[PDB]
Parts: sequence; structure tokens; C-alpha cells
Amino acid sequence: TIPHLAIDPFSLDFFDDPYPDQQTLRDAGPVVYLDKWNVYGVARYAEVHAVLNDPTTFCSSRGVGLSDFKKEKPWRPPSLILEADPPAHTRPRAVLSKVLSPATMKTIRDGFAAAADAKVDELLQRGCIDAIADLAEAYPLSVFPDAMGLKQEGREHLLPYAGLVFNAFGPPNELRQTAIERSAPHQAYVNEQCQRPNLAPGGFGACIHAFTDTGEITPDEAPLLVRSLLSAGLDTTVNGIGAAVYCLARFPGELQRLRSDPTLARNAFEEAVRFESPVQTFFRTTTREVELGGAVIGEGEKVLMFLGSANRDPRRWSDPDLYDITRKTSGHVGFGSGVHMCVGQLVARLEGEVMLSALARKVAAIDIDGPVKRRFNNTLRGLESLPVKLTPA
Ligand code: HEM
Ligand SMILES: CSc1cccc(C(=O)O)c1
Ligand SMILES: [Cl-]
Repeated sequence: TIPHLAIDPFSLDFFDDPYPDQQTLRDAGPVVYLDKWNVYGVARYAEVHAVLNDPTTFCSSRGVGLSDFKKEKPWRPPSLILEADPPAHTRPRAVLSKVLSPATMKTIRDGFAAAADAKVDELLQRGCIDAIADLAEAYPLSVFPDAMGLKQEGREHLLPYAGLVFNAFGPPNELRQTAIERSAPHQAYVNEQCQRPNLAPGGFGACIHAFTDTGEITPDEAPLLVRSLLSAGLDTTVNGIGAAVYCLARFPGELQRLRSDPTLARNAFEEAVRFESPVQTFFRTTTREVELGGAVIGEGEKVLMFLGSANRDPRRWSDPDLYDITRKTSGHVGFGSGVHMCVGQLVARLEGEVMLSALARKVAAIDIDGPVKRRFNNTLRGLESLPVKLTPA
């Protein structure tokens, strides 16, 4: 009853252009079987949203990558939040929620916005820039390591470590095995910056450690929660901001609307998150036999959720392949959905909003003026290089 497909969603041809294969996955049925990796797949909005919102049946503690932690040993100690289920997940989640809270956003907003304006002013002096290295990477690098409380030395480890983490959710293909081969120095640096004495006062990392006396987490759980923010909080925003700039470069009519009302900045970034879905895929593991969209799935089976595909499902979205900065984006799954929904989404949205605000106020045109090169990752979608000329307003 379940269609079997040979599509490899972790192949370079897939990453290069996922959208035809994603339609094939959606239209084959609500539940498909991917023979290449022996996993179930769900690519429509309805099933993806259903799976995300039943964490009991579709658990995360057996891993949210291809690997099943009941069968193989995790490549690194499990995340206490991403790779945990309720109730063990609940109190670490609460702590990160309060650390990455509206009050914390109020403390950092003015500084995040100054750096966004400063960066755009600096790029406008160069004219022709790489919107990845010089913007999508440079701007988060200028705010997020400092907001964490990290020392200056060794920050060049951060993006390689995150790329490794996201590649490691994938199958044991060359992307994943090469990433792990090169992992030793990046893991060393990261695990070391997770210790309380190495995190500057007032930052996110020192705040997690300062939350270790409330009965929610113990001191030995704080380094791994810092590790969560160093894994999940930089590379995602790089690809989210890169997606937004790529969208404005490809849809000049939407840049013109954004310029005329810079208060659309926050929704323009949210739409970019839906439209490109920087985090493309995640797995769950079934804890029991379950019926999903007419399909019987046995216990202990991996289920691949196509988040990017669900965000382009025409069953849920009108004109899903159009970038529309006034779209009602509520309900997109680019940040997930349910008990694991991105606990850092306020940081991501703050960064994306203030950057698109700076572009809206200072830039008249964004024109691609060089070869676009895609960056390949088993989990993240984004560009390696995006050459653009910025015309000042
Ligand atoms: C555009 C940027 C971002 C995107 C697209 C994104 C995406 C996601 C997604 C899809 C999930 C759900 C994972 C799952 O359901 O298994 C998630 C969870 C999470 N995100 Fe984000 N994220 C972004 C930015 C950030 C930032 C800035 C931080 C930290 C400062 C962060 C930290 C986390 C953490 C710790 C989790 C685990 C939450 C949990 O399991 O309860 N993310 N993110
Ligand atoms: C998409 S959320 C995420 C991604 C990578 C790592 C972690 C973590 O908690 O270590 C979380
Ligand atoms: Cl690690």
C-alpha cells in the first residue's frame, strides 16, 4: 500500500534542485517508503505537522538523524534538548526558553540592530560583495559569538563544527563520514567553551550556567545546553539570512515593497524561512505501531520529515513557490512545530528582522553579478557564495 521510491533525499542532485523530487514525494502518497535508506518519508504539510505534534509516538530520544540510538552509538553525547523526549526534555527546554527570552531580546536588540546597520553601511562602501561570506556569515559572526559570551580566539571553529553537526544527522554518505573524519579539533574547542569559566558574564552561556540551581537543570547539564546553542544557533541564522537576501535578489518586486514599508522586515524574513527552509529535514523514530495517513508504520522505524517540502505543499499554501513578504506565514514548519519548536526562534527572528530592516532603509537594488554556488549539507539548505552588487538608496 505504501509506495516505494528510489529518490535519495541526501544526494547532491537532490540538494542541487529538490523541488521536483519533493513534488514526486508529496504526490506519491501521504506516506512513502525510501528504499535507498530503509526509512519512511512524509512530504506533505498535513503528515509533517502531525508527526511533529505527536512526540510520544514519533520520539526524538532515539535520534533525529538517520541513526537509531537504540542500534548505534551517537557520534557525540546526545543533546539534552533536541535528542530528548518529555519529560526529560521539559525542564532543559524551560531553561533555554528563559535564557533566550523576550527580556533577553530586549537587552540585545539595540546592539543587534546597530551591527546590522553598520554592516550594511560597510558593504555599501564596497558595492560588490559576497552576500554569504560578507553578509549572511559576517553579520551573525559579529553578534552571536559575543551574545554567547565567547572569547575571541577560536571562533573560526564555530561554522565548521555546526556544519559537521548538521551533516551528521544524515545517512552515512561521504558528506557525513568526511565531516566526522575532520571533527576532532572543532569538538575540542566547542566542548571547552561550554565550561562556565570560559563564558563571559551576562551572555547566553553564562546565563545557562546561572540557571543550574533552580531544580530545573544541574551544573553537569549546563555545558551540553551551551553546546546546543553553539551547534544550532549560528549556521541556521547564516542560512536563514542568506535565504532572505537570495529571495530579495531573485524577487526584485518584493525588495521594492520591503523598501516602501520597512516594518515588513520581520515577515519578509519569516517568509524566507518558509520559502527556503534552511533546515530541510529531520527524523523521528516510532515508539509503537502507528497508523499515519492510512499507512501502518511499525515500532522502531525511522520517519523522515521533509520540512521544506511541507512549506511548499500546495495543499496547504496558495502559490507556495512564490516569495511573498505579506504572506500569512503562520503555521509554516521552518522552525519545527510542537514541543521542540525552535527554542532560539526569537534570536533568529531578531537577527533576520534587523538585517532586512537595514537593507530596506539603505539599499535600492540587489543584483546578482557573479556565479551562484550552492553549499551542500545533509540537513541545511543554503548557498556557498552569492555575488551581488548593492545599490545604495
Ligand atoms: C533561521 C534560523 C533557524 C532555523 C531555520 C531553525 C530551525 C529549527 C528547527 C526546525 C527545530 C526543530 C527540531 C526538531 O523538531 O527536532 C529547531 C529547534 C531548536 N533550535 Fe532552531 N532554528 C534557527 C535558529 C536557531 C537559533 C538562533 C538558536 C539558538 C540561539 C536555535 C536553537 C535551537 C534549539 C536548541 C533547538 C532544540 C529545541 C528543542 O528540541 O526543544 N535555533 N530549530
Ligand atoms: C535544529 S535544532 C539543533 C540542531 C543541531 C544541534 C542541536 C543541539 O541541541 O545540539 C539542536
Ligand atoms: Cl561534539
